[PDB]
Amino acid sequence: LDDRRKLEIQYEDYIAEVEIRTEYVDGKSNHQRVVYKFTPHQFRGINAIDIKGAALMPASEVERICNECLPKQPYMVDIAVMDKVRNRIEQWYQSRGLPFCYVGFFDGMDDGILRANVTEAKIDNVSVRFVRPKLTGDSELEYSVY
Amino acid sequence: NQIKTKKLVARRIKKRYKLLKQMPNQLMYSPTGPLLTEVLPSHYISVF
Amino acid sequence: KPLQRYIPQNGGFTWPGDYLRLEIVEMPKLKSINIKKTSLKQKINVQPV
Repeated sequence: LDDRRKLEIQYEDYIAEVEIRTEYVDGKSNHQRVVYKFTPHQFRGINAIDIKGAALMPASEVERICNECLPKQPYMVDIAVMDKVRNRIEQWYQSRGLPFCYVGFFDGMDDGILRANVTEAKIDNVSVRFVRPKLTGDSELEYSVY
Repeated sequence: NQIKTKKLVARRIKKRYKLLKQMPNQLMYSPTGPLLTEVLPSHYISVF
Repeated sequence: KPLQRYIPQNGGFTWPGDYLRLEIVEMPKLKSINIKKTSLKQKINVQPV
């Protein structure tokens, strides 16, 4: 029970249900075999993967990430492929040094085309605030805004 | 004292805000109570 | 609404054992070969199982 609960909690997104069963190897020996069966969330059909947006990313990485996450079977595809694509894109952008370049969301599910629409960000507004901290023994600093 | 912790665990299990935020597009997460029966008379659809 | 009545009925177009296996239902079929950009001309509707 503890293993089932822990496995369900720690891998909630990918896996829909984990079942643990026990079968006797021999009746008299009382030794048993424990089998874990995992059933993850799936899509009825996914055929191709695409990335839209991401102007800064060169086409070479676009082709590489597309070739990396090709589904083997076009039926009953699990939901891990979109997370893998998102992870790869986020890792590439974070390695490049831009933290705010993130994968927006996914579209094309109606036509069975898993498309990740990357949304970029730019600096818009810059503001300044002037603060002065006081001195007291209250152990909780108070600020005056100027 | 244990009842409040049990309620917190139930809220974690049944109203996980992470899943219901993306439920319609790539998941299925609906609010229901415990399962009361396994079989029903075939003419219950008439209730609807 | 007119009330549905649950009376079993006797065979037609098939022997009582089987059902119509070859009936045509409008749901797209997916090719294993990847199609980069091609609309299915019919959305698969509810995608997740």
